[PDB]
Amino acid sequence: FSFICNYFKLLKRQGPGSPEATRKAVSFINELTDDAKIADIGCGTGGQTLFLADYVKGQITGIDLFPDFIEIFNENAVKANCADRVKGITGSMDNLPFQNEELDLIWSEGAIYNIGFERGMNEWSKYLKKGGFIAVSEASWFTSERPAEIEDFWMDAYPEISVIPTCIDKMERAGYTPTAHFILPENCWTEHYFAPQDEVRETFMKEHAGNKTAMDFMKGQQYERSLYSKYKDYYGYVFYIGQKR
Ligand SMILES: Nc1ncnc2c1ncn2[C@@H]1O[C@H](CSCC[C@H](N)C(=O)O)[C@@H](O)[C@H]1O
Repeated sequence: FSFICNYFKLLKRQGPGSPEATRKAVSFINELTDDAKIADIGCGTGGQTLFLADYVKGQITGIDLFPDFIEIFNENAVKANCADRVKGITGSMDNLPFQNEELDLIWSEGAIYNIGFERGMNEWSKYLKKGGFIAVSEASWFTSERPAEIEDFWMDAYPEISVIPTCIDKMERAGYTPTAHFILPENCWTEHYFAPQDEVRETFMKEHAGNKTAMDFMKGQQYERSLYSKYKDYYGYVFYIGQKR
């Protein structure tokens, strides 16, 4: 991910979502206090972390593997006048810097796939307080059968993808009460994820026009939009909310 990550740090969001989606996910947890501790795993540049900060109270800690994203994250916190309660730090998903039952809420949008839905659910449970909440958005299937094309894509990119029922089953096994789930509206993909990339598509085309690897990356981005604008009825992002029992 050489220039791949330098490309995404130019976007407000590195994955599908929306202020409304983050807000809807919050409507399912309990109200927190300024002393509550929250963690946004795979926060990226923190686009959704700031939406979250607007809907909940407490000290938020953003964690991401790419340091360049954290730099932007902390820069945005300052600009947003909330760097005192919202801080970003580089870290790994399979080695979180928290103590047992330290957090009131675990947040993660389009990032848990990096360690697997099931694995994440179980391993992150340790860091959550009794009665605490977890909210993550994951790519899932909306039906039991779908076209081969979309399927081959996901079984290659993210083999752990599954139907909603299976995702909820794993939450229970992980010791979470399946509080709620909802499919993110399409605008979370087009308006907040794809559209933003088209804007910088021309400046990008002019700078990397003569570079194979770069241009290939472009075909990929375009192929994603095609898959979505043709299979949106068979898959998408889903928000899962659970409370640790
Ligand atoms: N092992 C790991 N530990 C922590 N973060 C990781 C990771 N592997 C990948 N990531 C981060 O997971 C994020 C997935 S993209 C989603 C970014 C942001 N949550 C958004 O919704 O806009 C990226 O920022 C990627 O850098």
